Amino acid sequence: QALLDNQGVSCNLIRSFVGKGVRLWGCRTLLNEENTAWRYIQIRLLVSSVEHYLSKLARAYLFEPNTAPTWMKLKGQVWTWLRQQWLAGAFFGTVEDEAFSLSIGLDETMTEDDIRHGKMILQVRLALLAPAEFIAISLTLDLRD
Amino acid sequence: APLSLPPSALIAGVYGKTDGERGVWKAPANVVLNGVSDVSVRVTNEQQAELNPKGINVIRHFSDRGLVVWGSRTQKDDDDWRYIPVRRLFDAAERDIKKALQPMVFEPNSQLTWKRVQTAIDNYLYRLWQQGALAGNKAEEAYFVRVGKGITMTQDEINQGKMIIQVGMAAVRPAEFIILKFTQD
Amino acid sequence: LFDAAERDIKKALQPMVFEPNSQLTWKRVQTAIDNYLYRLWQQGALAGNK
Amino acid sequence: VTSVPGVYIEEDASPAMSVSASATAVPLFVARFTPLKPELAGVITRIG
Amino acid sequence: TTTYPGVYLSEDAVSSFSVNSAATAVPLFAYDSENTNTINKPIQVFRNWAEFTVEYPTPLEDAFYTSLSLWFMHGGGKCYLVNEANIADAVAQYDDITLIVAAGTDTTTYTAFTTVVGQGYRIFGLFDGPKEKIAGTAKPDEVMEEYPTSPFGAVFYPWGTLASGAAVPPSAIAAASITQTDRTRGVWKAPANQAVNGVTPAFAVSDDFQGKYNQGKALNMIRTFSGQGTVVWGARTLEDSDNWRYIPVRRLFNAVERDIQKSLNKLVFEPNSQPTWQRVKAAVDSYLHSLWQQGALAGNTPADAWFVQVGKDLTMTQEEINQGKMIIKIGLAAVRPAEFIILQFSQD
Amino acid sequence: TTTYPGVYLSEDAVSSFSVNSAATAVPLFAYDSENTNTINKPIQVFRNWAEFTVEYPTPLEDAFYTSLSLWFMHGGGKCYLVNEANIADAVAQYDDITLIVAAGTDTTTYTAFTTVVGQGYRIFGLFDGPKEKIAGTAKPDEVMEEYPTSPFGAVFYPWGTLASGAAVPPSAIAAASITQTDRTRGVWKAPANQAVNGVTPAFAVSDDFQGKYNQGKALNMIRTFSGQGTVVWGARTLEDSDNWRYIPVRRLFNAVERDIQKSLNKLVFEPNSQPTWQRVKAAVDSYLHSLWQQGALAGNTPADAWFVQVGKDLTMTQEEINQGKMIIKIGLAAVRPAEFIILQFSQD
Repeated sequence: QALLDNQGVSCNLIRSFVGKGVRLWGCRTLLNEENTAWRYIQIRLLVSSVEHYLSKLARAYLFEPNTAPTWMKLKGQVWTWLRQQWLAGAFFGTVEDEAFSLSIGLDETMTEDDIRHGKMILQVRLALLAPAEFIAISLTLDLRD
Repeated sequence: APLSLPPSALIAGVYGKTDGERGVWKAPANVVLNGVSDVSVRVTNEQQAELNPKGINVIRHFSDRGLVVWGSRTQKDDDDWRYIPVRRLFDAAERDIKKALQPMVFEPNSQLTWKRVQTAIDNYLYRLWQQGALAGNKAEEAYFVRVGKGITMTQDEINQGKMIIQVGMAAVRPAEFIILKFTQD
Repeated sequence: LFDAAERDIKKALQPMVFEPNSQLTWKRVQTAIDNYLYRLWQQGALAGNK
Repeated sequence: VTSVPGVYIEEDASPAMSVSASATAVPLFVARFTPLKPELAGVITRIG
Repeated sequence: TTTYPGVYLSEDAVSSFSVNSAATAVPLFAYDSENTNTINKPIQVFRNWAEFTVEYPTPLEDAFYTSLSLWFMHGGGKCYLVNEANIADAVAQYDDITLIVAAGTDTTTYTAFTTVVGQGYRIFGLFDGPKEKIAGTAKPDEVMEEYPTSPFGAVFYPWGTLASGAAVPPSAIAAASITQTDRTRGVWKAPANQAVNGVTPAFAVSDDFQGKYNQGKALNMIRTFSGQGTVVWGARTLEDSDNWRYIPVRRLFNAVERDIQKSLNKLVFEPNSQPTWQRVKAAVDSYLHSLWQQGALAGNTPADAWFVQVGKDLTMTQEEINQGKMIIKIGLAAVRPAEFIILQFSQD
Repeated sequence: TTTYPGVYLSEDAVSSFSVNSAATAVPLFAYDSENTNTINKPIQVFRNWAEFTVEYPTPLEDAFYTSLSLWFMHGGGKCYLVNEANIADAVAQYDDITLIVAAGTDTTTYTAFTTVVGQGYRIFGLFDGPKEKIAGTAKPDEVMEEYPTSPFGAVFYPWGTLASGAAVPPSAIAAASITQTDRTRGVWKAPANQAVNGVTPAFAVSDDFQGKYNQGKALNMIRTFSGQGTVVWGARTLEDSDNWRYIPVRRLFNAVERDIQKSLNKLVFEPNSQPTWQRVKAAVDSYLHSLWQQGALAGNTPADAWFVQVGKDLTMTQEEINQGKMIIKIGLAAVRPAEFIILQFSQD
C-alpha cells in the first residue's frame, strides 16, 4: 500500500489477472504530471521515430539553395508521407489539416539574415490522440411508466 | 560523510537550459535542480520574508517536486533594474550590435550611411519583438532608433567625428505575487 | 404601517454602523431601501398611482 | 505585505445587505398567574 | 546557435494549463491525545477500513471508533486522525484536509480552529451540538457563544446516539451525509436530504424549537421523518449573512480556488506579457463554463453568470507590474439552496 | 572620455521610482521587569507560534502569556517583546514598529510612550482601562486624568476574562481586532465591528453607560450583542477636535507617509532642477490614484480628492533653493466612520 502516495514519481504496475494472463498495467512517464503530453510513454516514442524519420530525410537536403521552390520540394514530401501515416491512424484528427501542418516560408520561418546565414527552417505541427484508460459508467433507469 | 558545496557551480548550468527553449527573457525559477540529496540548512517561509528584500535569492525544498531554485532578484533595488532578465536582456542586445558595427568604424558620416545603419537596427528589434520579449502592445511602441543630423546631433560634433545612436526598448517583467481578490459581484 | 417599516430597516443597518462615509456606501444603502418599498408598493399598500 | 513570490489568495469582503420583514404579533400579558416552579416567578417566558 | 553546417532542430516551448479538480472531503478526525484506549501516536494517517481493522480489530466505544465505523460504513475515504494538539501542523503539511470533525472535543479545538483561520487556510470545519435536551423555554442564544463564529461550521445538535452502540457526535454523522453527497454529486448540492443508516438521534427534536433556532446561528438539528429516516436537516453557516448562509455556497468558494491557487504555482517567474494575460483567461472560463453547465453555479449566458477581467490597466497597472505584481479579479453568479417553500393559491 | 578610436557605449543615468505599500502591523509588547517566570533577556523577537511554544513549554497565568496567546490565535505575525525600560531604544532601531500596547503596565509605560512621540517617530500606542467596576453613580472625569492626553491611543475598558484561563488585558483584545482588519479590508476602516473569538467580557456594561463616556475622552467599551458576540464597539481617540478623532483617520495619515519617507532616502543629494520636480509630482499622484479607487479617501473628480504641487515660485523661492532646501506640500481628504445613523420619515 506504499507507493500509492502519488507525491513521488509514477511507476508501471504489473498485474496478474484472473481470467487472463499477467497484464501490464502502467504506461505514464515519470513526469508525474497531468498536462504535459510527456506521460503515456508511446507519445514520447512516437514522436522520436518521426524525428528519426525527418532527420532521415533532412540530411538529404543538406547544402541546398535557399529558394522558395526548393522549399516546396520538401513540402510535397512530408505532406505526402504523414498523410498516409495519419490515414494509417497513427495520428489525431479526421482531416489531414488538423492532423499535421507545415509552416516553412520567407518570414514564416526564415529571414534574409538566415538566408545569408543559410538556415533552412520549418515549423512542424501535430494534434494528439489519447488512450481510453478508465471507465466512468453512469446508469439511468428511465422509468418508462 | 557527505561533503558540502557552494552552489555557484551548478547554478551556472541552469542558465544554459532556460536560454535554450525559452530564451534569455525568462527568469529561471521553476526549473528543477537535477540531482542532489538535500539542502544543508532548511529554510522556512517566515524568514523567506526577511531575505527576499535586500535582494538575495534562495534554494527552497518542496515535498512533491523536491529542491528548486527560487527568486530572481538582483542586488541594488531601484526600479531601474531589480530583475535578472531585464538586466540580462540589455546586456545581450548590446553585445550583438556592437560586434557588427566594428567592421564599419571609419566610414564617412554622410546621409546614406545613416539610413543603412538605422534600418539594420530596426530589423533586429522587430524580429525580437514578435517573439514575445519586448512588453509592448499591438502598436509599434517598442523602439525609437534615430540617427539623423537635425535630431539627436548637430554640426559641431561632426568635426570631431562622432555618431550618436539613441535607441531604447521596453522589456518584459516577470510575474510574481499573483493576487486573486474574489468578489461577490 | 410606519411602525413596522422602520423596525425592519433598523435591524439590518445595525451590521453596518461603523463603515466609512464614502460615496460607494451611499449608493449601496439607497438601493437596498429602494428595493424594499418597491416590493411593498406593488402588493397594494402604498396609495400611489401608476 | 507580499515578500515570498509564491501565489497569494485574497477575497473581497463587504457588508452588503438586504432587508427582510418580520411579523407584527406575539405580545406579552402582565396578568397574575400561578407558576409551578420557583424560577418561573418573575421572568419572561415564551409560550408556544 | 548554428555553428557547424548541418541539421539543428527546435520544438514547441510552453503549453496551456487547467486546474486539477479536488478531493472535497479529507477529514482529520479529532483524536483525543489524553485518551489511552488507542494509539498514543497523535496523528493517524488512515486510508480505509482494512488498516483500520488491522489497527482496531478491537470494538471500542469511544467516539472516534464509532466515527470510523460509521465513516467507513458510508464508504469513507483516506481520512486522518490527529490529536487535539497537532491540528495546524499536518494542515500546514498535508494540503488536502477539507473537513474538521468534533469528536466531542471543543476547548483547544475551537482555538486551534480559529487559529488557522486566523491565517485562513481555506478549510471547512464543523462542530458538535451541545450534549442533551435544551429545555427550549428560554435561553435561546446562551447555547451558542461557546462556539467561535466563522463562515466555517455548524453544530448539528441531536447527538445521534447510534442505538447499535455509543452516542455519536453528529459531526461524524453528518459527514456521512456529505460522504454520500460528493459521491452523489459534488459540493454545491447541500447534504441536507441524505439519510443515514442505523443511527438513531437521541432526541426527536421539534418543528418550532427547530424553527425558532433556524436563525441566529447554525444549529441545524438532524431530524427523523417518515420516508426519509434520521435525515440531516437545515443548511446554514454560523453567520446569518447574505453573503454567507447556506454551507455549500460557502463550501463552493471554499472549493473553487484551492484547485486554482495550487494549479498556477507552476506558472510564476514568467514574462508578465500581454499574450500571457489573455491566455490565462482562456483556460478558466471554459472550466467555469463546464462547471456552469454542470449546474454547480447559477446563471444563464455564463459570462453573465461570472465575469473575468485581467489586463494592463483594468487590472495590474504599471509600477506594480514593475514591482512584479499581477492582480486579477472575477465575480460570479452562484446557486442558492431552496431552503424554504411557500406556495400561493388563487381561484381565477 | 573619448581617448582612443573605437566603439563606445553609454546607458541611461536615472530611472523611475515609486513607493512600496506598507507593513501596517508590527507590535512590541509590555514585559514586566520584576517578573520571575521568564528570561532575563530584555529584547526577544518572536515570528510565529512555533518558537513561542519551545521557549515557553508550560502554560502560565501571567498577563504577557495570556496576551501573545491571544495575538497568534487570531492570525498575527512578527511581534516583539521588550522590557518596560527600553522602549525608547527599541523603537529607534528596528524601523518597523507600529503599535505600543500595554500588557498590564501603566505607571512607567506612559512615560516611555510619550518619549518616542517627542522625537516624532509617528507611532500609535493603545492603553488599558481602569481595573474593575466603575459604579456609575457619579464621577465621570476622575478616572481619566491618569492617562496621557494625545492623539495616539485608546483605553478599551471592560477587561475581557478569557473563560478558558485567567484574565486578558484589553490591549491584546484590541490588537487582535486590527490584525484581521488590515488583512481583510484595508487600514482606513476602523477595528470596529470585526468579531473576536474565544474571549468573553467579564461585565455587562449597559446601553447608556456608553453615552456619558463618549464625549471628552474615548472609553470605547467592549460590548456583547445578540447574534454577533463579544465585539469591540467605538473607535475614538483621546481628544475631541474636528481634525483628530476617529482612530482610522489617524492611522491613514500615519501610514501614508512612512512609505514615502522610506522611499525618498535614495533621492536625496539629487540635483534640485526642473526634471526632478516633474518626476516626484508624477510619482506621488500615481500612488494616490491607486488609493482612491480602493475607497480609502473619498471624493469625485480626483483633482478634488487630493492635490500635489512643486515648483520654483509657488513654493521654495530662489534664496532657499541656494541653501539646498527642497520643500513640497500635499493635502488630501480621507474618509470618516459613520458613527451615528439617523433616519427621517415623512409623507410626500
